[PDB]
Amino acid sequence: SFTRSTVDTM
Amino acid sequence: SFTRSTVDTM
Amino acid sequence: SFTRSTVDTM
Amino acid sequence: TRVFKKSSPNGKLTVYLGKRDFVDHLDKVDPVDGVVLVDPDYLKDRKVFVTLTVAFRYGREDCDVLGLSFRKDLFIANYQAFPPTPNPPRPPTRLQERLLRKLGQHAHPFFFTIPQNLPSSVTLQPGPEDTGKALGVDFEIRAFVAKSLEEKSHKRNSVRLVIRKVQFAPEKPGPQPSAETTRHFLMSDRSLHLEASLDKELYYHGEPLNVNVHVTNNSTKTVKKIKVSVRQYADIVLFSTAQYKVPVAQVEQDDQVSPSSTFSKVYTITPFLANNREKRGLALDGKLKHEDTNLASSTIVKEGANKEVLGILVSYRVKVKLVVSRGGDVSVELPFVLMHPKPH
Amino acid sequence: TRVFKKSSPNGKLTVYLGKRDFVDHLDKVDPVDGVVLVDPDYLKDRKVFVTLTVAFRYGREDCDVLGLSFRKDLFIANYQAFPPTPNPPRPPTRLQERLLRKLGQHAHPFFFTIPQNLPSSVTLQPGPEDTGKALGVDFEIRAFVAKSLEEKSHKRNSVRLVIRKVQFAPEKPGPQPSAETTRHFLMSDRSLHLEASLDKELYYHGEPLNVNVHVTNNSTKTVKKIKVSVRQYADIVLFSTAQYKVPVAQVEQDDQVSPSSTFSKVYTITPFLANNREKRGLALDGKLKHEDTNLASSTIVKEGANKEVLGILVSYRVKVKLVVSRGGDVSVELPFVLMHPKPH
Amino acid sequence: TRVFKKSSPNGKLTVYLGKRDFVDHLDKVDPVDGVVLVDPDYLKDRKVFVTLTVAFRYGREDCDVLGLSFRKDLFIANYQAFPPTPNPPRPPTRLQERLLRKLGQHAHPFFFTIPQNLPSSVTLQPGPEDTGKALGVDFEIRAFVAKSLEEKSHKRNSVRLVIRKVQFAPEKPGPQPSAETTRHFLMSDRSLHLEASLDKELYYHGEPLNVNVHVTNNSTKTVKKIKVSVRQYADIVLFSTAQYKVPVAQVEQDDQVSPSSTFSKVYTITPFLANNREKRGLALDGKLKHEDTNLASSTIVKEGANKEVLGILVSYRVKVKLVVSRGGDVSVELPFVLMHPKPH
Repeated sequence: SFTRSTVDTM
Repeated sequence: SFTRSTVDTM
Repeated sequence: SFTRSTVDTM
Repeated sequence: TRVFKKSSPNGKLTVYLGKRDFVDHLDKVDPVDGVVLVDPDYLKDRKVFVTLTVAFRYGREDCDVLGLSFRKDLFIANYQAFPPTPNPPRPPTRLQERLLRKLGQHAHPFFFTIPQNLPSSVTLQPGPEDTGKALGVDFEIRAFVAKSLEEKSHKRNSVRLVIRKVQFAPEKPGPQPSAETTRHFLMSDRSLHLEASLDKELYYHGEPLNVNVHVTNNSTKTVKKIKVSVRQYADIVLFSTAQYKVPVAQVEQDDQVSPSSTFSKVYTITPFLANNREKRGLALDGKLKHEDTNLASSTIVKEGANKEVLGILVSYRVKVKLVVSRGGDVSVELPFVLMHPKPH
Repeated sequence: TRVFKKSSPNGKLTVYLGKRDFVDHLDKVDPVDGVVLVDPDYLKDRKVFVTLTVAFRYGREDCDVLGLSFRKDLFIANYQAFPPTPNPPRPPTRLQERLLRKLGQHAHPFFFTIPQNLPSSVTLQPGPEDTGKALGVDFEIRAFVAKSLEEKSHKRNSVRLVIRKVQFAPEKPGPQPSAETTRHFLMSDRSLHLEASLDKELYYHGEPLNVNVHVTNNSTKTVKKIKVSVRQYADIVLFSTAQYKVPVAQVEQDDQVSPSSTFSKVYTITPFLANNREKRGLALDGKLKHEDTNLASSTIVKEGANKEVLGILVSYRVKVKLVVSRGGDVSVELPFVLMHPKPH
Repeated sequence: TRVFKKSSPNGKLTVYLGKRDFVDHLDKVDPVDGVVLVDPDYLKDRKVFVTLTVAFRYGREDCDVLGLSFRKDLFIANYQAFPPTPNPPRPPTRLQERLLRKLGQHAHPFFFTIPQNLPSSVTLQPGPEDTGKALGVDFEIRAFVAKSLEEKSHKRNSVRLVIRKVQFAPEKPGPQPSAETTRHFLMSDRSLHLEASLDKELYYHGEPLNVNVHVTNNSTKTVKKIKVSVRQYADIVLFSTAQYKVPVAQVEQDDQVSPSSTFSKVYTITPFLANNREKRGLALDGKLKHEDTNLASSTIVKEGANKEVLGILVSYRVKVKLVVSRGGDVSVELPFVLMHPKPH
């Protein structure tokens, strides 16, 4: 599909 | 010219 | 520019 | 028992070949063996050599008024026919011995080995807009007599003949080809399930393809039309990677798939050359001079992956397209092979 | 902040990238570092590798029915993602450590170094007469899992993502660009003096070019018209030297320069992409998928002259043409740079 | 006599050449010798070099708005003009010594040797449909001053001049060219005998070709028409083998040859450039800037067969075609040379 951003935590 | 078959003998 | 001939002397 | 032969235009130099076609068993190839017949009194100082070459040739050979082939020599081999060479490799062959019996002293046998990393004899379909023949990889045997290997070629001396190399289908069936694809919506959990399957992985030319397609349209959109096609892929590699793909057979059905419904059907598609007499770029099996043939047989790569990028590689695939309303079109693909069976 | 990620179509293999763009400081480049996330139970016998490649690609990728790119591989690099490799090079990075904290055991970092002798990401403008996209050098990251490096690629296994490499303007201004040209007659001592100068040597996109031109027409001929233009030069080098130059901006003034007179003026010329939406062969900055951008940024060569002929090189020049009566037209040229400043 | 010279656009750097054309005697070539004149105070830190290069150039050089030559560098040579080099190779030449006498201290001689495996200066005829000049192999001398060999070229510093290399006819006549061809019927013993001969094997431009053709039509078919033509063959070899052949002169006679009859005649054919001002692909002799010339002189290969495939090779042949009724057309071919004689 396409791209996506996500969590980083800490 | 072209190709041709021929004898085999024996 | 272009070419040119010149002197030879001696 | 019969035996082909070709002679020089002067009628003095003649070569005999027992076979015109050769095959490979994925591990070994039939050696090219023959005998050249000539009386040494005609030359009395020169030497006779026979050469094997494979080239990427374009256009025709009948003195066409146009730039001819980009003559790339993929591989060239040379053998010293005269003066006589030692016994190898390794012995004389049976047919060469029989021909030496038939003729006598003036019979000179030669031996050749074809490396396993060679392409198959294929020829691209010429276009009506263009002139003459088209590009294609071909095999050629050349025998000539000269004092030196680099001597100028002569029409009267040199003789040119064309041979072919083809593969045949293995008797071991492979895994069953099948494919599936599930596409959901942007937000809702509803999806679109489709599955495609074929009866076998290896078919024969002229035998219909009974593609089995099942559609589970448990969604809200309505599929307008359905398109089923088979695509031909031709890899062109000389010094750069290229691939020219052209559709060959297309079938369309005016079937509507209602939302929240399951629909499965089997459709028939048949590849044939009659409808594509004008489509440029089509790949065809190697011909002798200009004779027509079927579609290009799918050549199978050997077990070793190596490189084998020294010519033209061909493969076939099948694609089914679903025309979904307001966009969202989804298509699935499946590769398969199609080439001639083994004769007797 | 945020972290980009891409996943396999099957949803089992996922790769994480912290950056999408990279820059070079004329002496070092930002290393490409990331972590691949996958559960080994899915493969349980294969090995995971990630590959960096740069290619000279042509056309599009959406299954267009035409011969695709002449796929020349300028440079290819490979790294063994799984099974785990030793510590180098040299340590794990900070962001990779943070991501390993976030995920845990199934996080596998990889490291890469970009050689300094690489071109910049550029893309030629496609022509309306042609189909699909056009030729252009692009960067690409490819991660896949297989038992062997030469194993057949799989759509479900392999994942493809696109990255970009761009340069930024140095903060040190260069020498002032100026030019002059004096042309006399065939016999008479009278001459024609012209001088051109610019405010600076480095500008910014969208900022007008205030060219300062002075004409000393102490001659007998009359200059009919004056033409000022900027020329774009694009060096194409794959195995042969080539250069495709196309004008981008032209301005003309209906000014007459009388004989034995001095005339100096400052003119404004602005390069922009709006008026050249159809001009084929125009060079543009590297795009992500199909998004529009400005004109191709002028890439500056490193201090070392070396060769660097491994792709596309771009430069800009300005030319002013004088339309002299009864022939004798004289034009002046001047090079300059034009590319993006350094952000924060 | 006179001595040619060329100067830099700035007027500070000037080079002197004693000859513009050079010839090869099939075993040695006239060395390229000259003197560069410059006052070192202008540079005071740089170094002067002169370079010999041969390239396969296409198009023109007057800033045409189009992709220019595929600049393939067939061979490049460099010499250190300044600082002064040792005496070789081997001594200074006579003309260089005379010029050093004429000028004095600021005269710096240079020496060059042309390898024997180089092509001849030829230029293809540009087509009216195309723009600018056309493709062609050319010689070029380049002198420039810089601190390093890889320094950026400057218009004011570098100077470019064009030279030519041509061959001349040997004084030894060769064997008499003649040809024959006998074609029989499919079943009957009746045949068709034809013989062609020429007065000599080497001719001169503008001199008519008196081809002597004899036809022995002791057959049953009737020859409708007779066609006599001369074909020009141009071998193009850069990395692939190519050959672009275009007819140049054609003559047709409405003569009927009755069956069972013998007919012999001599016909006149003259190659000339007037009628082929528009035929694209024609090969012409090397020009200076744009001046017209005669047809491309037939270059003769050296005694050594070697390879010599590094450019354009040209040859000429004559063909006579017989228009036989109900098919069975037979044509004969014959090669011959045509190029300029040796002047005094």
